[PDB]
Amino acid sequence: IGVPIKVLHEAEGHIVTCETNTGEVYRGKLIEAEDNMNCQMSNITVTYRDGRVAQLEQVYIRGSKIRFLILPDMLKNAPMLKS
Amino acid sequence: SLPLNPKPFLNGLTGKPVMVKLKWGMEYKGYLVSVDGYMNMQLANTEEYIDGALSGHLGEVLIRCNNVLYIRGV
Amino acid sequence: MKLVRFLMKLSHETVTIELKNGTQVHGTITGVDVSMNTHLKAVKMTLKNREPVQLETLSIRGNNIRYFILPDSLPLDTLLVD
Amino acid sequence: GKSSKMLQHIDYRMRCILQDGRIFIGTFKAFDKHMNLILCDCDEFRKIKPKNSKQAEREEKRVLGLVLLRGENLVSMTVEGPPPKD
Amino acid sequence: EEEEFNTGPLSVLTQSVKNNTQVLINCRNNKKLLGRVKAFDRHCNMVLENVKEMWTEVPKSGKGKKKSKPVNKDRYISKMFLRGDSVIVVLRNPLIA
Amino acid sequence: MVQPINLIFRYLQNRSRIQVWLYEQVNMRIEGCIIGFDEYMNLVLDDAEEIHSKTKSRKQLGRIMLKGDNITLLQSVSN
Amino acid sequence: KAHPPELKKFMDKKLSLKLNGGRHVQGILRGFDPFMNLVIDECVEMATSGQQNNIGMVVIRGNSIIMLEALERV
RNA sequence: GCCGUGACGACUGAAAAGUCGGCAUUGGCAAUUUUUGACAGUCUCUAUGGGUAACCUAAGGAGACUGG
Repeated sequence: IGVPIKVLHEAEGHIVTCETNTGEVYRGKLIEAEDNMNCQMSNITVTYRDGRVAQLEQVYIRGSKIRFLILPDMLKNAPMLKS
Repeated sequence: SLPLNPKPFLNGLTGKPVMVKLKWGMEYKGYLVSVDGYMNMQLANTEEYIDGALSGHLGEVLIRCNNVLYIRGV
Repeated sequence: MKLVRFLMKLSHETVTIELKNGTQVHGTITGVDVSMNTHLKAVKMTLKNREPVQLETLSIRGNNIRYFILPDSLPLDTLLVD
Repeated sequence: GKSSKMLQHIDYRMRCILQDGRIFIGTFKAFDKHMNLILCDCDEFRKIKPKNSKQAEREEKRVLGLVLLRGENLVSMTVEGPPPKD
Repeated sequence: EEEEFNTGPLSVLTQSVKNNTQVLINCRNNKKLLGRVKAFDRHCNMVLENVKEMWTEVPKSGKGKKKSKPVNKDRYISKMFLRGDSVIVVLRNPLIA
Repeated sequence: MVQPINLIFRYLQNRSRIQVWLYEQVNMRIEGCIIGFDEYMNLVLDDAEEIHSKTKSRKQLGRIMLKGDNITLLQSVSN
Repeated sequence: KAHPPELKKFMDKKLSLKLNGGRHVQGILRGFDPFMNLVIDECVEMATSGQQNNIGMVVIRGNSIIMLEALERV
């Protein structure tokens, strides 16, 4: 199991931002993160490629179709500075 | 038929005239010499049909599996 | 057989690599690993439709490689022995 | 042999190129098998990577912060600057 | 495994290495590589010799008004390594002859 | 709970005519009667057709083996 | 490993499915496997025109699933 | 680099089996979430750019279409 994956699981319960492979941007609370990067989130704000926003209560995005995630800076400190 | 699977179908079609469509829209008609586990494909006396029209007569040809959309007997 | 093993032997050679995204990379191989992830030094890299940039070091994810252009001098028959 | 080629650049500031052609510059803190990357104090650039462009060096820069990038979408990395001491 | 390289579709590559014969490789980059197979593997990675690379291009609106006419191009590459994912098709022929 | 593979096994048994959505190609879809299939979702289709959504034109294929790579979606059609 | 997607929470709920190709459908989750292939019942294609057409019970390959959104509360 | 396999050993379980440490190598690693590609190609819009006007240009940024 990968070091970044452990840090992702650490962000469960925090507000995170997710960009898909298609560039839609989803911001809200990370409920569950699976090993393969599958992501369950809640109370989302989505910002499309045209710039428009929307609001969603509940979402789930497949890991493969995620380009990246932004996590809090609350995580940066520890414990993974060992590596 | 009583369940006719991918693998046997293709094996029945070896020794036969086939045409393969690729994802990219090219088409290749020829005698299917063989296929392998990953579904890579070997044609003889291959012909190329692009826009459904005879383009090039090519001979013996390997097609990488990931390129294949579908295969037809013909 | 496993041709990545062959590439792993090419440390300290200078090569030109063409990428899947069209980019052209000329530099000296410091390391190829099992995933064909390639590392170089003294690199002149030309993204398609730019003038070159020079980098002291560059690390390529293996899958993004189209092909390597090898030194004409390279003694392939030696390198193909295991 | 050594496995070091990634571990060497760890803690350093790194310029990472994405498959769409974006430029992510952050502090390289972690990686893995897939090359999923952990980038601290990370910004995104689109238009240029400056080599002292007399007009300006920075257009379409965005502050992101703590970034996890998936390796699928990574193309390449070069050393941008030394580690911040902190 | 050798049996599958020997008799399966990859026998095209196996036959080209043994006979030192030419093959044309249609390639994902819309380019074609014409040459001899020094080595190959499962993925169709190859080490190639005497490669003639051929492709086609356009001036791409040299006028400034979207006017160009197609242009063929080629170039010689003595020694090179091809990552096999870029393979579309590999052709064996009376080419070497 | 219905498992997706089983749905297919159902399609197979029923000999329902099937329409397949292909990957990253919207202007064409494929149709046919699933005779068999494998672990990779590769399908053997009978009396198959290319369906051009733009041209309203159908191309007749007969015996088809479609690689599963292309499968986006599987639906049934009354025809 | 060979993990399940954590989707039991979404079972028998109405969902909005974003697929590749800019394609969107809506329906009730009836099941899934480790590849994230889905069974969706009472499915409706939301055509880019805005028009919606009923396609019944269908299989969506997990490969081509970008995103799903619940239209219910879980 | 990743993961198996065979014994030996240790610790649990009613059992079925499960867990851990070291050793060994006769094993594999292109089939949906990463590394053996679904990518490839085309066109329109925009000056914060130049130009005396007429206007020309499109890096960057935005959109459309083809793959019969």
